Amino acid sequence: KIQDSLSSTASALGKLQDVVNHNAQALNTLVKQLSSKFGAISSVLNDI
Amino acid sequence: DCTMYICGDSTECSNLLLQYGSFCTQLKRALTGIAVEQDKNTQEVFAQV
Amino acid sequence: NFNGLKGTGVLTESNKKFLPFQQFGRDIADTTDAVRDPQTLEILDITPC
Repeated sequence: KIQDSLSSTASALGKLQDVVNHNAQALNTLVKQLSSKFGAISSVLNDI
Repeated sequence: DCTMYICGDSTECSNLLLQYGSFCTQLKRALTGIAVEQDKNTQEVFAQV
Repeated sequence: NFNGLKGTGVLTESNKKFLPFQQFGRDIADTTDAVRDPQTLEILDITPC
C-alpha cells in the first residue's frame, strides 16, 4: 500500500518540497530586489 | 495593507513605493505564512480524533 | 563600453534576435545581459568574468 501510495502522487512529499521551494523563492526574490531604484536615478549601477 | 500603512490615502506615495516593490510582497507573504500556521497549530492540537 | 554603457565582463556571440528598435537586453535583475554592437550590427551576450 505504501509503495503504490508513493507511486500514485507527489502531493504527500509536499513537506520536503516546500522547504526546497522556500529557499528557491527567497533567492529569486533576493535577485528581483536588485531591480529596485531605492529612489536613486537608476537601478543599474554603471548608469550612475 | 502595506500601502495604506506606509502611504496614507495617496496615489503619489503609491507611485513612490512602487520603486521599492518586492519588499511589500515579501512582508505580506511572511505575515500570511504565520496566519496559515495558526490554523495548523490548532488542528494539530485539537483535531486528533 | 557600448554607447556609454560602461561595464566589466566577457563578450560572446548571442542567439538573441533583437528587433530593429532594440539596443540592450537584460537580466531579471535589470542588468544588461546582451548588446547590439554599434558598427557590425550583431548581438553580443555579456557575462561577468
